[PDB]
Amino acid sequence: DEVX
Amino acid sequence: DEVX
Amino acid sequence: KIPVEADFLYAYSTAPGYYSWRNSKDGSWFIQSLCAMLKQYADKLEFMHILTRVNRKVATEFESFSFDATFHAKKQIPCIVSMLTKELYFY
Amino acid sequence: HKIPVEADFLYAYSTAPGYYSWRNSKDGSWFIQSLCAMLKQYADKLEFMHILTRVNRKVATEFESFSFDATFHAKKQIPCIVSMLTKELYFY
Amino acid sequence: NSYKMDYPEMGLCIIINNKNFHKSTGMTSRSGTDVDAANLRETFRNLKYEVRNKNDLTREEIVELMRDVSKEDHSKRSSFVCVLLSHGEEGIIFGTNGPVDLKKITNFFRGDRCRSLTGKPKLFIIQACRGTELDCGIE
Amino acid sequence: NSYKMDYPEMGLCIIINNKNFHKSTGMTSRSGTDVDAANLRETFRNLKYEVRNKNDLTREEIVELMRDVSKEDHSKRSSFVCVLLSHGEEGIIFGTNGPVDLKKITNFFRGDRCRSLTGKPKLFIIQACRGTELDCGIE
Repeated sequence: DEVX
Repeated sequence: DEVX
Repeated sequence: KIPVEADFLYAYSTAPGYYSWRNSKDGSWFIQSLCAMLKQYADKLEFMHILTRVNRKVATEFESFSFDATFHAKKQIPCIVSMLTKELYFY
Repeated sequence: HKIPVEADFLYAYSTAPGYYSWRNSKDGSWFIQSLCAMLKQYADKLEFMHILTRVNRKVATEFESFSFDATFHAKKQIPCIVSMLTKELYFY
Repeated sequence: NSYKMDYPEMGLCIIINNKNFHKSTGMTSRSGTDVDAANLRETFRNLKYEVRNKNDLTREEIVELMRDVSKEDHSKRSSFVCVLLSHGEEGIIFGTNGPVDLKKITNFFRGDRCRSLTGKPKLFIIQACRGTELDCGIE
Repeated sequence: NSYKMDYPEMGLCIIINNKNFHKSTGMTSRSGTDVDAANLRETFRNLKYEVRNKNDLTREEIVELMRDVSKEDHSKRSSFVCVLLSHGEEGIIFGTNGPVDLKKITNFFRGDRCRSLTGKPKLFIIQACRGTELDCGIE
């Protein structure tokens, strides 16, 4: 899970 | 007619 | 778990950055239309569809009248902001 | 007989105002995953706002962040439907 | 699926009607807003909401009201409705004596802060400006 | 009432897929966005939209693209769809080389600037951050  |  | 910002609905009278209009005798365009559409459709339509009809009413049936040319012949579109996770019916 | 120049716009945001948006490096972003899934499933049965509402519930209930960074772990996300539409939208 | 709307009560309907503002703010009277507040009152009365009309609240009065409402027990209520009728800015609603952040108001009712409303629809109806841009429209 | 959706065409579907960014932005590669762009392409293809995929567009290219699309003739199209897949901020989308105002992109399609889309639904799907706040959730 990554963030934008 | 007036604005808020 | 669910988000803490979930299940919110913000029914704005106008689009972001824009003026909101009000008639001195009839009341504001948005609240006029909101009550009308609620009165007519709250037992038939889902809330988002009611607000959509509120949108078309404010957008098509209202235009500002002012002696000040700066404030005359202006329009308004409401702004539905839904963080709801289910459909909403008032019945 | 005029309409607002800002009318008939719909902004489907992946996340609430001010918030991070989450993406899985292999599965893709939570929002787009759910949007395509719900569209594929309901585009011939539901109005677009109701589809997006189901997109909201999918992202809200079925996703939780996993991160090695403890600051970013076990976080949630709610999408944000912003409608300036004046009519109902059906894809059929 | 749809929100459970067959709780014992439909919920509160909090109408904050700001018409008159302190001269220190220089803000004008919002003529016609009483027509709004009364029509809202009637509409939501028919929707079986527990309506509470509030008139000319200060920025401090609004905060404490929304806070106290958030600490009520909405356990047997289906939903929550708040209507704001005042002057505004982007993200800002005006009390009679000054500005209030909308976020601060809404944050009282977040899922983790108002446990008795978690999973229930929280509706905020805002009649106020969001800036000073004019929509000139198109044919 | 409902939007008229039986024009000859359903409309355009513009998918802007930004995965790799210039070193000056400090933005990380957005792994997994290709899965999104392909899934969107199939989804809206099946909805009978004229899908156009764009990959790694600069801030200038995005603006010029949206301008060119807005100056197309949408007379026999029912709607318009734009999907933005990139890094973002509140009101901001990132081209591979820097930020773009969302307002600047959307303003091309306003009722008075894009007549062939007037009265037709203009959908903007944005997958990007809107700030740096985290939702810790509630059970």
